[PDB]
Amino acid sequence: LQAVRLYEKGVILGYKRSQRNQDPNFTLISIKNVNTKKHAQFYVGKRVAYVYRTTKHHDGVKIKCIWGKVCRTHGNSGVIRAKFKTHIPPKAFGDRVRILMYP
Amino acid sequence: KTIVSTQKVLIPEGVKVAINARKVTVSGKYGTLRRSFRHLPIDIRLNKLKKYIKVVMWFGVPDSLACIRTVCTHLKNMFTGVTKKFLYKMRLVHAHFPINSNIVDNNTRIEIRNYLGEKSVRFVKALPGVVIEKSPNVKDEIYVSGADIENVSLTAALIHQSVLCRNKDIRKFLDGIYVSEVTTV
Amino acid sequence: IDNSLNTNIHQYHIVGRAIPTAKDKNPNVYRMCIFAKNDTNAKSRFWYFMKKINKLKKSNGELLACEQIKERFPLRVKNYGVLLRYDSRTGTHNMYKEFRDTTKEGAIAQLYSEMAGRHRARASSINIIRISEISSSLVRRPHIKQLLKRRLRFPALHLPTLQKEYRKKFASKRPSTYRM
Amino acid sequence: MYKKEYVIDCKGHLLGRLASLIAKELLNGQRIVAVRCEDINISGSLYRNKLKYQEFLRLRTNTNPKKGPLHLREPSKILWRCVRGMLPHKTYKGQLALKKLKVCVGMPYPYDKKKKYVLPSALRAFRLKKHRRYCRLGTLSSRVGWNYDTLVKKNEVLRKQVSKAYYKKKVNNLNEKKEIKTEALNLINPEQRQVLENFGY
Amino acid sequence: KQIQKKELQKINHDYYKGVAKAVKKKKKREEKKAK
Amino acid sequence: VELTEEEKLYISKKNLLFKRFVEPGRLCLIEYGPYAGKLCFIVDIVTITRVIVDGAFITGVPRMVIPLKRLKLLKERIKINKNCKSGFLRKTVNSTKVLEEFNNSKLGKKMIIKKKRDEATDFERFQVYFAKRELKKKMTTIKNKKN
Amino acid sequence: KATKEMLKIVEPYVTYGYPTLSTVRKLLYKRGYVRVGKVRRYARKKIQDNADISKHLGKYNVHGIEDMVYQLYTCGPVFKKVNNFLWAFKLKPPRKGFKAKRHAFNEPRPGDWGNREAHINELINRMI
RNA sequence: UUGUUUUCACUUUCUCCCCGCACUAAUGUGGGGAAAACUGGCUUUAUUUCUUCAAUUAUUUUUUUUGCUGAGGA
RNA sequence: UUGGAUAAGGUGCCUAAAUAUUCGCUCAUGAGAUCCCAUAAAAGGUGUUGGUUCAUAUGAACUAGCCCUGAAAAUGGAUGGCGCUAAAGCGGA
Repeated sequence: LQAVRLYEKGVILGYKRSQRNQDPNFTLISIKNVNTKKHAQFYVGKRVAYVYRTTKHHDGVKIKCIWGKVCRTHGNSGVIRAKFKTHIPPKAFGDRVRILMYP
Repeated sequence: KTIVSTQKVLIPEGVKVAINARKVTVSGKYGTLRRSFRHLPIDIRLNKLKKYIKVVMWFGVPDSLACIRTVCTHLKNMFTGVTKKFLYKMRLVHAHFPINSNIVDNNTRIEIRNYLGEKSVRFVKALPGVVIEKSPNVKDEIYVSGADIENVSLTAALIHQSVLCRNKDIRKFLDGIYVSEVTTV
Repeated sequence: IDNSLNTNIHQYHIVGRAIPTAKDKNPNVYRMCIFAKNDTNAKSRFWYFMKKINKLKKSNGELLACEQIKERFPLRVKNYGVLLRYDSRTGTHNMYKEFRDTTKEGAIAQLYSEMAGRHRARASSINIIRISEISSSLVRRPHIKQLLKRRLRFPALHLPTLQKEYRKKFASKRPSTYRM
Repeated sequence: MYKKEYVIDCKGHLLGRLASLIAKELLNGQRIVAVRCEDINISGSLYRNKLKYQEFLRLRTNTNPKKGPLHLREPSKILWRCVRGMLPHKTYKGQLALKKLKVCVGMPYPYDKKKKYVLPSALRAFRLKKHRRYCRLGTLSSRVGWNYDTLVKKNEVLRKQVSKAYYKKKVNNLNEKKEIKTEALNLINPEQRQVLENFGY
Repeated sequence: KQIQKKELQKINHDYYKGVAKAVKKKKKREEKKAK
Repeated sequence: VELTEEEKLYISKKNLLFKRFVEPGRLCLIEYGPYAGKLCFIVDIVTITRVIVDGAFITGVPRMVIPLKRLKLLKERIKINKNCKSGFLRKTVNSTKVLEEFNNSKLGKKMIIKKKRDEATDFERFQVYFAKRELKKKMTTIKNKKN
Repeated sequence: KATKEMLKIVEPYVTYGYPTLSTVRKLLYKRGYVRVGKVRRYARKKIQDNADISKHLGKYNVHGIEDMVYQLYTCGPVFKKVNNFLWAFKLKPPRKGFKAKRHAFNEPRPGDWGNREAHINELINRMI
């Protein structure tokens, strides 16, 4: 009905890390219907929006979004690395992210 | 090691078979036949006007390429046994006490006494639908019978191992319950 | 072409001779033909065999030409011949060999996996000898006769392997094992 | 992964493979409800797994077995513990992932009629050679002292009967909906008819 | 280039004959040593 | 020295457990690998695990060795010679028009429908939506009528 | 003989091979840095121009990267003034990785060290 | 102290026949023979978009979608 | 510091990356599982497979990979854990 989507679903996994060592500059993100590196490469220029809600208003609104974009694929199972303006807080691991259709 | 391993059985003329899901349904004279063989990888080719069963194993490597041989002789003996009842030849054995038999309840719940003078209760069973009963020719003989190989065979198997005594040398104390030979009706 | 299925061997033939000396004015030219992972590996193996069978090495051996001589028709079906010699943890043993692939290149590789899987003989412990061609009725192996049988068939006891794209995690209902 | 919750039928599923898949899903944030955990299969002989569980049973804190490893003989609890062993339950995120899992024996009330999914990567029929030995988690639990196996079976058969009747109703509903489609189609205009035919609808 | 490939046929068939005759003499020596 | 009608009938009534004879001359569609989506006739059997598959050049796919592990073949068959080469390969195939009789089976029809549904553009996607909308309208009105 | 004998002693810690013209041209054009300063004060500098090549070698008539690839590939009358003039190439790790730095390229098992001969071109342009 | 040549034995088939005569996994098979050779290879002819023209290497020229970076201020 | 790409080592989960592909071997009623490394021997082996040797599709003798016996210790217990057998084990590619 209302509230058109025009974006693809993603889930924020942890950071770009090794065993017992993290690099919070890049965050791993899994996209809804991608399971191969070749298909994950289809989303590179696309912007990524992490839209979360706060307990109180900040600009008359209770919703804050932080922006990033997918830089490359991670692994060969359709997982991408995304770089955001500010580092994703680890409390957001497992949360929903929007892979937008633009550019 | 190779790919197709199978035997062309010769179906007895006195039976009529059919197959479904490795469950073979057969009819002879005494009755009908089925069995669960789902522990083995087995396929079947079958004919009825031209007959003969073929139980086939594909890509059978030799460790399990003997499952086939077992069943190929086994089922071939199955229809023959159900047509002509398989008769082993067991003698009740005693060196001192001629054996006491209280065969209550129509071949079911057989009893054994007069075996080392304990004068207590002992009873080993058999398969239903299989007979192991006194031969009127000699009291020391119980003729076995049945229709299946295993039917006529466990009923001769479970018995040798039921009333065994203690602290006696079998090399001189020759007590037992012997099974010797196999014949047919 | 499938790189996952592929080995990495082509034909070589590099012509030379042992070093001519004042002592031996005109040493005879010689030759030998093998295959390995690449041309440099083949040269190293050739010089190893030269040192082991005769007395000459890189230091006293040179060459005068080199070429790559592909086969007559790459996509044929062949029956060629070699023999094997390998050492175990306690001795040394030998046999012959002939396996069927398309051509010579991959003919060697199927045997290495077989030896590694059955006798745990690493490739450094295996020597293959005398590449030639074999007949078809002369096989004394339980398998290779029915390779060239007039007419043969077997079923598809295949267990499915699909693309990673369709290898989905949650299935609606349990898949079967008949296919076709 | 992107559903509100996934209901998994654990029948004919290998315990460790199922637990690994479930643990990764839980860590990524997907809620999982595992039903019919008493039909989980384990590779290896029933006596082998019996020996393994007796080795686990003889294990306890000598000073105070109250503090020792709890043994949790119900098959659902066995699957739960196996899953917990595959995630970092000592951390806050790992504890959340662990609590995001529900395990049941049989199918309780709010799982009669939601879709039950299956992980083919853990099915016995695809992961085990047919000639090789396997066991059943319900039987193993009954051998180590669960003693609720028969009741679960008798509840399961009643569930089977209810589902049989309601599926029999559903197929009639579906075929009636199909036969009304037939003359809903030819009464529709040809330009829509052709699109529907050529796109397989 | 027909003539060039013919000359290469000659060059490689010389190698094939050499390998064949090496095989032949190896077999002859083995058969002599067989007993 | 032949048995006629029973020989013809009981063979059809046999209901064997496996099918799709792997005789050389069949066709195939690969199930795993870069060629999953390309058609190849079956050439011979090299080993238990490897086979050789080869599409007609009209299909445009080569003679190639593939493990049997990656295969879902075709039911059709041509009658080429054992030494039939790719001058007769392009003739035997259009002699019988072998491919056409597969894309009328259920799996082939499903595959074609899925392929063209994937290739569908946005406008025809909306046309599908609109047609389903009208069909649903008609479903509802005649379902109300059926009372 | 001298360089080959001295290289044989570091053989297990290096991999070397035949460069070929395209690879040496690529190395000089995209990874070529040059020692510009006065004696023992060289101050590494990317080529970017022919001026310093002419300043240090033009009086020796080798002015130009065109002239200098033609001198490195065919081992001409001047290596003392081209190889020494070049700063040691600082290469990236291989794009697709090594096989095993621990083992020789000539072993049947995967390995890296030793003489690759002609097979070093792919390694160089993968490390470049 | 070798080159060189000669000798036979092989291959396509839904060919066919006979014996077991259905014993075939099949719309055949185990054995013995006749067939042409619809297989194939060979030598040509004009064409390679009807259909292949590959793979590797050497030597070159591009191209799709995109991540990060912007020191300096002559 | 920002990006890229790797070494050693790994890619079932813990744990980033293969329930990857491809070829074999192995069932253990105390399987096995990364140098140092965290023990194992003599002695026994008609399962597998390639063997090797000799006797007229016919027998043995050897040989060697995996598996088993040999193989018993004290708080409860450790291939790191879970677990794993169409391996997530062993030997390759």
